[PDB]
Amino acid sequence: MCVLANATFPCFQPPCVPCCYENNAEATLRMLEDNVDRPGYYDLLQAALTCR
Amino acid sequence: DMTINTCLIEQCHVSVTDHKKWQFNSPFVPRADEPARKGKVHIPFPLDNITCR
Amino acid sequence: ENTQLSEAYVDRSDVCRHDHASAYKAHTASLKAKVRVMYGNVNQTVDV
Ligand SMILES: *[C@@H]1O[C@H](CO)[C@@H](O[C@@H]2O[C@H](CO)[C@@H](O[C@@H]3O[C@H](CO)[C@@H](O)[C@H](O)[C@@H]3O)[C@H](O)[C@H]2NC(C)=O)[C@H](O)[C@H]1NC(C)=O
Ligand SMILES: *[C@@H]1O[C@H](CO)[C@@H](O[C@@H]2O[C@H](CO)[C@@H](O[C@@H]3O[C@H](CO)[C@@H](O)[C@H](O)[C@@H]3O)[C@H](O)[C@H]2NC(C)=O)[C@H](O)[C@H]1NC(C)=O
Repeated sequence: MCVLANATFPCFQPPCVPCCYENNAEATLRMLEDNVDRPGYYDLLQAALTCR
Repeated sequence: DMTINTCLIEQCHVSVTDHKKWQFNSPFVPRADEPARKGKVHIPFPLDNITCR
Repeated sequence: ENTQLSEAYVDRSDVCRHDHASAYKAHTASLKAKVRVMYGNVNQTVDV
């Protein structure tokens, strides 16, 4: 559902796993800033900001 | 660091760009670009039912 | 040589689904009742 340029990947599994924010903070923020109208926004947000 | 060797202070500017971090949509700070980006964060403490004596 | 864009609009509040008033048109009332009937050796209450 969620889209990254020309990716169109399911929002539960982003292509940045793992540590999306640790690897690239700015890219992750730009990733989130253009799916605000996408109903899968909050699960995308959960996926982008979690890692051990 | 950078040096100009040419002019005085009252000609150049420091405008830190920083980025990396969402701040807020506050009417007291400007936007950086027109159509805007916008995000979403859930605020805590929802409203609920109880009983008073 | 600068310019400001001022923008504002209005929305339904965050808790409108908990605290709101409803405007209705009312017509054609219908009444129920609950009647207790006894005779002989029968008590007992019905809803009609
Ligand atoms: C505090 O308690 C009150 C009373 O129970 C809550 O109001 C109730 O809120 C629920 C929402 O979960 C309403 O359910 C709704 O029902 C309609 C069908 O009538 C349905 O289409 C909706 O999708 C929704 O499920 C419920 O109607 C409503 N009660 C009344 C009497 O209207 C309130 O939400 C509770 N919480 C607070 C105030 O924070
Ligand atoms: C037909 O049925 C109704 C309900 O079963 C009868 O009324 C009931 O009568 C009894 C006896 O008087 C009531 O019990 C007493 O009530 C008082 C109230 O303070 C309480 O202090 C006593 O300790 C005892 O519980 C009962 O409340 C009452 N129920 C109702 C709903 O009124 C009625 O007498 C019956 N009619 C005939 C002709 O048998």
